[PDB]
Amino acid sequence: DVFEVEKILDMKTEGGKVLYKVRWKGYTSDDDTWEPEIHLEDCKEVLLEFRKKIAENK
Amino acid sequence: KQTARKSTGGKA
Repeated sequence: DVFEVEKILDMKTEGGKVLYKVRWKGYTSDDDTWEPEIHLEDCKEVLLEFRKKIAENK
Repeated sequence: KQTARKSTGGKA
């Protein structure tokens, strides 16, 4: 079942696939999960915010 | 609002 995403915290690759670390709205870091990029079609804006942030810091 | 499936399983 589906939940609200507060933000994207980080990203990584494993096994040739990209995953993103999600802060779930209304929960704390103890509940943070890694999610396959495929699960995140409805997280356009939070993904972009994250990507821009990473780009800013380089 | 931003939404997604939460993974409750994973590597064992």
